Amino acid sequence: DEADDATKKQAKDTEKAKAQVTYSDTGINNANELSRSGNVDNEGGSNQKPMSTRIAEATSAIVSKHPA
Amino acid sequence: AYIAVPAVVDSRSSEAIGLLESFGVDANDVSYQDHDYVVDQLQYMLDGYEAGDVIDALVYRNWLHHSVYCLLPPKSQLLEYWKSNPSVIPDNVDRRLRKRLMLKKDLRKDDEYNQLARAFKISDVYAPLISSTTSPMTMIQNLNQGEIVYTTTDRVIGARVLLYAPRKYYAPHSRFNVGTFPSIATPKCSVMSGVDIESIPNEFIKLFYQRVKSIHANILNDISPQIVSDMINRHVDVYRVDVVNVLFEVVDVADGLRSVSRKLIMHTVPVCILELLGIEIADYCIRQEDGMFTDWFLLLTMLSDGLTDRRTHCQYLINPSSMPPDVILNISITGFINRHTIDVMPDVYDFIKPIGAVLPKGSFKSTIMRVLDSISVLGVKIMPRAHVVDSDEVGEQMEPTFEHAVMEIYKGIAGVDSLDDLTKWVLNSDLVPHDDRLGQLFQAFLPLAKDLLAPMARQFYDNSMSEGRLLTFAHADSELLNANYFGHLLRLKIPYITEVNLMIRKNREGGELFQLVLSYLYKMYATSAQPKWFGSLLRLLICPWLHMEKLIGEADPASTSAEIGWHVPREQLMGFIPYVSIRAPRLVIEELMEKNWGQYHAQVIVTDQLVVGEPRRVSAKAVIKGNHLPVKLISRFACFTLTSKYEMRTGRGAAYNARLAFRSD
Amino acid sequence: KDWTGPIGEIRILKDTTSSIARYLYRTWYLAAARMAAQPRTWDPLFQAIMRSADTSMGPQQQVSAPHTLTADYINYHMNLSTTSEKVIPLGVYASSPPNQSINIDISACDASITWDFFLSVIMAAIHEGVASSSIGKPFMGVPASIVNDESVVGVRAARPISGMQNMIQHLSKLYKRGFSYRVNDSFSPGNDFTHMTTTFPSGSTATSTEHTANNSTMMETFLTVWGPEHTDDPDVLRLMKSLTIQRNYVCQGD
Amino acid sequence: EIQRHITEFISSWQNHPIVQVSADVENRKTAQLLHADTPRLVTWDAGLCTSFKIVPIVPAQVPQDVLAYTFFTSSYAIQSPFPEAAVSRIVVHTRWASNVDFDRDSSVIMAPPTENNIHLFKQLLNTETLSVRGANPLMFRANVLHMLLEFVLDNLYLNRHTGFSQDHTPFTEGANLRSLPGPDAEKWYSIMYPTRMGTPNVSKICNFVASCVRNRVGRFDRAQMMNGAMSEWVDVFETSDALTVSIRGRWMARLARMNINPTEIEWALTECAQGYVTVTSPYAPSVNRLMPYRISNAERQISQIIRVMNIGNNATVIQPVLQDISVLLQRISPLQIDPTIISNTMSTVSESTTQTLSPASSILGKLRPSNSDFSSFRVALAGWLYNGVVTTVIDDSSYPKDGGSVTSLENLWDFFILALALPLTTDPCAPVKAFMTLANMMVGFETIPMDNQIYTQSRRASAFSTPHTWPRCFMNIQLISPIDAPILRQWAEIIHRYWPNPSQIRYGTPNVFGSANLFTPPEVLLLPIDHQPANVTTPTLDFTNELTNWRARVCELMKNLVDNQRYQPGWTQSLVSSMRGTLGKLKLIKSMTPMYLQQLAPVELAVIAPMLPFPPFQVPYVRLDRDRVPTMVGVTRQSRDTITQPALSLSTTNTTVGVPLALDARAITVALLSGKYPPDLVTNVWYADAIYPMYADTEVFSNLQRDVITCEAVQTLVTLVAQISETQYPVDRYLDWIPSLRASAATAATFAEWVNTSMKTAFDLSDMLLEPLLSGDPRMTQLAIQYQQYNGRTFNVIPEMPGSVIADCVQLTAEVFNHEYNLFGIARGDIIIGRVQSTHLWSPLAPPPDLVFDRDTPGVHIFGRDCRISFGMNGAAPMIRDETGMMVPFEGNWIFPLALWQMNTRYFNQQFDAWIKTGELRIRIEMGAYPYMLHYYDPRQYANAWNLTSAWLEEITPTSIPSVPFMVPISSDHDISSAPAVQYIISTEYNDRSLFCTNSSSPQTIAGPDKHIPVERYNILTNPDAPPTQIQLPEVVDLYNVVTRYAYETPPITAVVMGVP
Repeated sequence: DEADDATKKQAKDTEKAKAQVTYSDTGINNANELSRSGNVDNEGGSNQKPMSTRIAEATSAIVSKHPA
Repeated sequence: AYIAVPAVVDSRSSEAIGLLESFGVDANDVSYQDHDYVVDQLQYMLDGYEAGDVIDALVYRNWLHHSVYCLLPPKSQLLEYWKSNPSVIPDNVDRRLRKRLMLKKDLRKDDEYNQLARAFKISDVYAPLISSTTSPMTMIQNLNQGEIVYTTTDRVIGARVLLYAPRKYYAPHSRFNVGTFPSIATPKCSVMSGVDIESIPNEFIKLFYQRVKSIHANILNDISPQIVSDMINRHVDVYRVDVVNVLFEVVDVADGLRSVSRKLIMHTVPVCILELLGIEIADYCIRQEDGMFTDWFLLLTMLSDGLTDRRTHCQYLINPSSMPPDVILNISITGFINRHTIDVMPDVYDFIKPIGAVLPKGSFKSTIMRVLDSISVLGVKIMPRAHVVDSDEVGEQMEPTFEHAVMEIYKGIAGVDSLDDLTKWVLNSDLVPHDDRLGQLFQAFLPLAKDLLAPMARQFYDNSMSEGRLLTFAHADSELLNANYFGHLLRLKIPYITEVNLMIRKNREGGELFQLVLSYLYKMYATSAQPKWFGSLLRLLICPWLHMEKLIGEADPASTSAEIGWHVPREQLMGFIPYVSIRAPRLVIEELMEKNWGQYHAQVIVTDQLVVGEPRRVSAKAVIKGNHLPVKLISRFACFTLTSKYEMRTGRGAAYNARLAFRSD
Repeated sequence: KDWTGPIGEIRILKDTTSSIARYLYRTWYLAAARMAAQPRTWDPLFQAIMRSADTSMGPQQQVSAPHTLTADYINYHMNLSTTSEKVIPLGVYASSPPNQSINIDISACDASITWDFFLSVIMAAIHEGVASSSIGKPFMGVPASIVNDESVVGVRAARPISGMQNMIQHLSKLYKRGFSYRVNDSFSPGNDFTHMTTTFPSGSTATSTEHTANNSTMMETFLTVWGPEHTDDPDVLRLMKSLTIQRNYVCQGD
Repeated sequence: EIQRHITEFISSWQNHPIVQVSADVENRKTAQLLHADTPRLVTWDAGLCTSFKIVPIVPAQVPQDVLAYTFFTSSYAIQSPFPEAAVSRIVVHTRWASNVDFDRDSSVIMAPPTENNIHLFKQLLNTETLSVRGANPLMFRANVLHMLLEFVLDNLYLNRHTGFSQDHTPFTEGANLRSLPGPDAEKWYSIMYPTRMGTPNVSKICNFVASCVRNRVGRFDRAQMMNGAMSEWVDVFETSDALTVSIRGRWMARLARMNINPTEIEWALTECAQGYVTVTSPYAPSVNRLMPYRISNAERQISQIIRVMNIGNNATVIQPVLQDISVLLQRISPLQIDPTIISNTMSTVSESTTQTLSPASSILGKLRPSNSDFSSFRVALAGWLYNGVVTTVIDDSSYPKDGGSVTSLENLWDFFILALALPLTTDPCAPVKAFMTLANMMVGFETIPMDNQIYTQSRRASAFSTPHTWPRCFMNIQLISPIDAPILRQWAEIIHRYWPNPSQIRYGTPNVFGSANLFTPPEVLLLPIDHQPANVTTPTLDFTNELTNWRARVCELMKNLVDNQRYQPGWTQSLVSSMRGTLGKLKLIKSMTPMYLQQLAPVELAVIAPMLPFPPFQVPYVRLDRDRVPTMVGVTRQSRDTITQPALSLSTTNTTVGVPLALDARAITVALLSGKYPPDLVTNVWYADAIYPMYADTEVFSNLQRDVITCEAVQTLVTLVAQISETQYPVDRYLDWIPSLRASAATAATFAEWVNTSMKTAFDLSDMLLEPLLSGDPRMTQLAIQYQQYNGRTFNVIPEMPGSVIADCVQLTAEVFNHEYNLFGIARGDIIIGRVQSTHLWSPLAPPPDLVFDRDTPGVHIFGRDCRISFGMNGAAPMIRDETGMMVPFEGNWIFPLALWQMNTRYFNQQFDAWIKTGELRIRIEMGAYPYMLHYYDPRQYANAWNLTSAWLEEITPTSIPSVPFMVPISSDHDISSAPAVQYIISTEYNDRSLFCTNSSSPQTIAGPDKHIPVERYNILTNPDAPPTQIQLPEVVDLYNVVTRYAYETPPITAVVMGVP
């Protein structure tokens, strides 16, 4: 993902066809790395729903009104 | 992000279709890929190799690592192109071989060139190289590395193929991307789960998805169209109709309490009819004061291609009667689970010619000939009663008619007289026939069906081909085949029990059980071909016309309409009969003014009196000589009527070598 | 009752049928299953060699291959009753004093077989004898495919098509409707039309071999099954139980 | 009966058979064996794990007179965790609040008990029940078993970690509330957290909520392993269902036992490759993935037994497998054809043009090459993996067609072809066919003594198939006389000395792949020929191995035959010299095929054999030993009469399995005489290039997943059938109080069809599970396999049945159902029909003990088999007779079985109902189990139950009974005036566990039956001294506990194990 853009920028910096200093498709097996993704929040949960929406529903669960 | 949908996606066309709201997803950032060429490339790919290697190779390919092929002439034209005007020889070449190539007028006499050329390989210079012996797995696995791949052959699968030499030597992303092949190489790639593998209309996408879900089903990141609609937010063709299924259940509210009896499903109702009938997830009474079905549930069951339940999975034919072993009277609709498109125009309908629909004996004809006569979407009539021939009519112009002719078959069986005794003899208390006795009756029925009915049917169908193009019902399959019927042969059935229809209707003119026996005779007279779900004709009949008025509507009646018909020259002693009638938008009829309507010739016999209060008319007879009319000659964008009688706007008339003439405004 | 639902455009015949058509079914089924297991039908050179609408009078041969290819196996390996130069001593033996001979001729051999009894059972048998050996492997130019089924009444599923039976799928829809002819006689002007039949063309090549196979198969099931089940007079029974079509039956056409 | 015959026609239409396997299935067995699909094991549930929903029945009186509308929380639109209604009950509904990936197509969905739930108990075996209402009471146990099977199979999901959000209200102590996805999610929180609600009132909900422990809400435990990553698992307090939590915990335990991490995947794909390709696996802290693949050994062996039982004496299912392995050997083998080498070497044979015979040119017509000759060689090479089910023999047409004299030259070549081709085939009678091939050709030339008049010397050599048609003169070489049959004396010693020798090669990876073989140890394969591992990687032509020695000695036998003195003077010298030169050259032809079969083919068979859709199945090879030739490899699938031990019932209840298939002898010896290498072949480059695309697939990892379900459904079948029939396995029965019939073999077969249809509806399967066992007698099932040698000595394998999860969970659900039969809509005990007229407010699901009576009650008449009614004469009372022979009037307390009423439901109604309605008799009808409706009534008005109970009594049938109607009063919260009510049907046992709470939003319940919020369920809130994990699961279900929630990811194998091309 994020190494393909770096290799493409590497090719554009030298204006050549294929890049020479590659960051992806190396010999190193790097399957256990993590990038700082936008999927996790600061707790550890996921972000299927945004945080302010979660808070808004968590406090709109219990509100009261005037009696009829 | 990359999700996969079960339909062919091109970037420029499926955006105009929309193609994602069509599955049920409300929706920029959604960029479409062009997977148009990979399906034809797959079709060329499958005839050489097996299936599993090709599919299991294509599965492991991401659609974000952008790349391309390269195809080169094999060896002799490869060295000849380097011999030619460009010296574009790469640096991988042999130091002696380029030196022998930079000279002039090389030939067979040069031993020093030929000795090195006979030991030269393409794999020395170009690496990685796809040869014809490589597996399809290693093609894609080598393709996912280095953004260009050199080949030798055309038969590759994946990205676009570009060529290396001139032909004289040969023999842009966004955040959300959709496609039609689920990738596996990324931990996150997704497949939609709207429709199953049984309703995918491409027959290569279906073959692909069955093999994907056969082995990789645990590791697919699976999502629903509702979750796709969550992730996104925070000319106009006819014969492409969205379809869904109705998940309902029959309820028995006797008094107070209600029970639930069955859990049914109704597979491919069109969405436009459900929108225009205005039905929702609520309860419905589907009977009238009589007990007849209330004219909309009847139409819903006549549009579908199936009705089964969900606990078992056998076919469920509902009871049309009101006798209660099982009466369906109340319906509770509970949802719509899959959604896809379908091409309403079938395969057998190629040339414009009459339609023979084969229905069984006790199918609902008296209701559908009332309903289809009373439909009008535009300034035309879709299917009037004057264009429909009953199954009854073919055997009635005879010394005593075919039903009464086989009514007196009882004279000839030992111990059988007084027809009630025959009907008691064949059927038991169950009204299921005995195995031998029905065939013993059939061996006397059959020469009356063949040697007596079929020549009259052949004569009658020639006459009906002469006086226009009509729609002919038929009882059995072989009734339209022993008589040499000309037209499209349609084998149909309805989702109802046709048997108990034969005991509801009185005024049957004979034995009320005798006509059930006569229905069994026709059911055994037909061949063993599978009928094809009357909704398969009714969607063709209704749904293109209803989709048409949403975009043709109120443009102008003068210049949306046009008609095809036969044209006689004016120089006659004492003219334009219509053949079809076409309604389309302005640009389509402007595209219909060309495509000349010659190379179509008839012989019109035109002699009759005025018959009705409409203006001057003569019921002519046209007999087409040449080839009949293709449908792609008309369009895919313009609806057209299917049936028409023949008349023109006193004196006499004779054989006229007519031609067609497209008129419009 | 003696059919199941469609596998695409083909209904299969259940073997618990009461009719005689299962003996027609098993010969074509065994024929397809034994021709598909041969090694010669799978190198691309022999497929190229065997590669090497309407019809009128003054393209069926691209898709109707395996019908002919399994007709040849019946004519030359299963029941060698066809003599397709040696016809003379056959009749000189058959005309001798101690033996008799029965001249059996089929009237209307072209109008004989249709989808009603023969072609349906044959295209159900060839679609099943082939799919064991050939699984996914394509033919000359037609690829593998898939089509839904309702073979068992329990469920329905996808069941990928081999590719050799893909021609059976595309070809049974041609046999299911009938043939289209076109005429124009020079002996009467203004006489030019088209016509729909169920009969076959007159003098083709592949229209002889499968008719001979269909002759010999029905004669064998006559002498085996229908014979003893429908007669008294055990002289007739003893006569029927003594002869088979390998020993005395010769057919070349109708 | 004109209208009635229509009902008979429809009722005979609707009884169609559900199973149509009447057509053949051996076109589908082949496709299943070559490619079987995987099941769907891991599926994620993002909702909350429950199956019981609390439904309101009767709404509360939200305006009234005695209490203002400003009291209730409903007036202020305050959301409450429980329905603020007058009567609330618990019903059962699986997967509400379940945003699953896809459903299992299972559902136990129940209507509230005021409606009719009879359609759940007529689903299975009521073909012959007429009415829409009503079900056969002899089918109740089987209906409940299928309902519990659906109820288990609908809960096989894994809990998903969604995401949290700390609240900002002061309702909690800053707790962390879960947020679950969906289109409309702002109303789940009131349901999901009962203790979050504020407490305004002295309503019963607010009396419950404020009497609990506060710090048991939301999150309380997480595992944070990395910065900025998903937490792997949390423990949350929320509304749940401890039965469902138990099921998903056991399912997670099974899938965690199946787990592997990619280090041993790297090791297994290295050992399976035998070093010819290497793969990698990273060295870093893991992101805690889940790849379920390691299974036990017995699960693999059982599926192997089922596949061997599938291929039964057919030879058209197993033929495409050998044809597949032919193409697979052809893809990676280095050897190729060279058809021109014989045509090149036979160009320098010295002979004369004057002769009519031509020994140089006869072999080229006898042995023509056609480039399609490896297609018949690689099948014989692939048949070495299967001798148990496949016995490759030489075709019938490859024999010399009734003998053939040795004076003939063409038959002399035909002997040479068979003598080279026979050691390659795995048929055990190959040496005796090789001997009798020569002994047929020498008749009247040299004679040897036979065994009988049938298997004589001129008897055809292809007719020796059984290992004791072997002649005595073959195994005693001394019986062949050295001076009257010297050439046969030679050929017998050549067979007994130079026939090849079996060996063993060690394929397989025992760690990740469960070894599939049986009667051989794991990690070994048996070859018919001998192998030696090569030391060089640049191979070159050598002459020292068994196949070249075999060819040389056959050539030297033919040299001694042409140099015999009875045989030479029939020829001329220019013909004898040409034949001797042809043989001396044909010995020293230069072909690579015997070297290849020695050194390289045993390596690449072991490379291929683990990665194979049908694993190897071998019994031991043997040369020439008569006493160790295997016959009758045979599987069993059932026991017999009363012998319940498989080792005893194995020998007489098996099915012999195996086929012969025919190959031609010409095409094998063309391959043996003509085969060469590439020009510069180097093996560590060639195999590393060839094997590399093969080891990127995962199809064997899918077959390992399918074997779980194939072993699992068998134990599920045994456990579920043993609850209705009498089996031999020790099982635990709980559902004996539910009545059922005496099941037969047809009933057991039908119930097992429903079992495996429901089994493969879930897990997303589409072909052929458990039908090989289903085809005969599913009551007594067992799985074993055996063969024997010629001397009657039998080996056998009886694999153990390993642990099953679904079979444990069904029994767990039955253990809960024994104490919570009420929630599934079933009552226990029996009913008592009698006129009870009072103004009291007790409920008929909990009657007072004054009204019931039993068999121990004094003065109660018991009725059994004998139902003989004497009529009344001249005003005397009619009488019915006792079990003890008495004769009593229509008065008092009676006890019936239900079947006695069902057999006489018309004749009893006219005699009894007018006395039950107005008179003074009360009938107890023993049933055991029954479903029930609940018709409520306003207790301020009159209410007669006769229109309900007469409609119940008149619908009783010898087939079916409808559900039993009751009349329960509606409880209120202020004082009401009472009206008399008449009711007729009451229960016997306690029957009121289904009630949840009455007058939920109200201070107290005054009139009618009351029940507070059940404290014994919500144990973690109400008991401050109980641990959070504790469940009292066999008694109650508690509706609230801690549930763990995982966030493991399931990547494919090729996303973590690369392969380094």
